[PDB]
Amino acid sequence: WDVNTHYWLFKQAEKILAKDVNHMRANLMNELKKFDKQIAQGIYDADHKNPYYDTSTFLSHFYNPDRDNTYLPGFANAKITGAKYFNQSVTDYREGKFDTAFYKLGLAIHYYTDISQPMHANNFTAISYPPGYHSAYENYVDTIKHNYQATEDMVAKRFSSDDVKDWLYENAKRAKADYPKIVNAKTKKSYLVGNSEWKKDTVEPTGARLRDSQQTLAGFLEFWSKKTNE
Amino acid sequence: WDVNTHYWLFKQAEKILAKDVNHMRANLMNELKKFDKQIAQGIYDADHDTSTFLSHFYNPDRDPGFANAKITGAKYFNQSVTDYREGKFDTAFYKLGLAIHYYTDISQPMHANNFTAISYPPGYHSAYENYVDTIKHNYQATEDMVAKRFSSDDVKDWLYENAKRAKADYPKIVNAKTKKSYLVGNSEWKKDTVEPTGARLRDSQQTLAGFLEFWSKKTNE
Ligand SMILES: [Fe+3]
Ligand SMILES: [Fe+3]
Ligand SMILES: [Fe+3]
Ligand SMILES: [Fe+3]
Ligand SMILES: [Zn+2]
Repeated sequence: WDVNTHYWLFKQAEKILAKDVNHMRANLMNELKKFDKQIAQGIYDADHKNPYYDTSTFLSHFYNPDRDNTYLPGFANAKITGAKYFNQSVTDYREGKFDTAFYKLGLAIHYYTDISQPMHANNFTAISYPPGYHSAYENYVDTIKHNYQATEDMVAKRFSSDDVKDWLYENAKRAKADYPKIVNAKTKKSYLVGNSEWKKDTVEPTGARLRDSQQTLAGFLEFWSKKTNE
Repeated sequence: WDVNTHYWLFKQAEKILAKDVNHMRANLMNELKKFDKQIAQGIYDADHDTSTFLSHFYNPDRDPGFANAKITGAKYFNQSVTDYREGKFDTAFYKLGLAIHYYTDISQPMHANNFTAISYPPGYHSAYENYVDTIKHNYQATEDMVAKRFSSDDVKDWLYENAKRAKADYPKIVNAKTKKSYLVGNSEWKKDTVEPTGARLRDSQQTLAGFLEFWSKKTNE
């Protein structure tokens, strides 16, 4: 996903938690508010710094759940990297290192939301054909995400596992399922010809993907809270 | 708002002032620390006839020989400033505590709209304030907060503006849904009011920090 889609997803997920408050969510919400700056910096650092250091860090933003099986040394994908920061943040929190914990939570949020973008779940990079469509699409999403803010009917979506690796896998699987709505013969030809049909063709599937990502991120934050409270 | 929401608001406002402290604010922070007990007792004493009861309410949209919270809050604030300037610091900070009590009271929407313990449904007022007491700790001061100021040299206008902000939130606290919830005896009103309560508490902390900074400027001018 000055693009701010990742932080925006975090804010929408916070709204989903707040609108249906319960005991544990109230404690989590107070923490997320108090440590917003630390979380925001983690999101930003993964967003605007990490992808551009080399190809190892660039690859860390992608995870194809139907391919990226074995870990080749020095080539961590988004599932491995996201799980690393998530698990370290839980450990730091439980040791009382809150500032670091919430920063690393921000890092984990970036990787988890990155693979909710279908291109990131199917090895479609900025140099995949047609070159430039990846960045054009993400810039476009930034301009229209405000039409798909959290709504009253939404819920936190959870996955059935105590292991965050599986949350990352399942979030990417859902995104990959939407890849044909974003990258297809029609949108690729539209982007090459230079008309805006790809924008009209992808806006509603983008809105559904963003609204799903908000909900799975709300569940992910609740899961983070559960792990810290174990 | 042993319910301690009023003192809690003062402690949150103190945190807001402390995090953005500079040399011009530094003396006030030490004063608040040195006179915490006097301020706390001023807040506590205001909490406990008809003159004293009416004095905790101020509907800013309405016009008795009896003082409302704007008049009583301004009385103690202005006296506190005078006492400070005459060197009567123990008394100055005690009356500051009284003034803090009246100012934070009308940051509570019911107090800004004549909704008392006997207003219908009777008992909802105290049920709400007791509930707020139990959940305020989820809305403590955060680093994004600031002291909020109003454009006036007259504390009466600060009291008016604080009450107007509270009154705008009254429909979020007292409405057909919450009143029916409280009457039927389920807890739905708690779920419906928690987020507006959190927003009200966060605004009140910030306007109180501005109020303390404003008081300090008056004492040092
Ligand atoms: Fe991204
Ligand atoms: Fe991308
Ligand atoms: Fe009160
Ligand atoms: Fe009251
Ligand atoms: Zn009172």
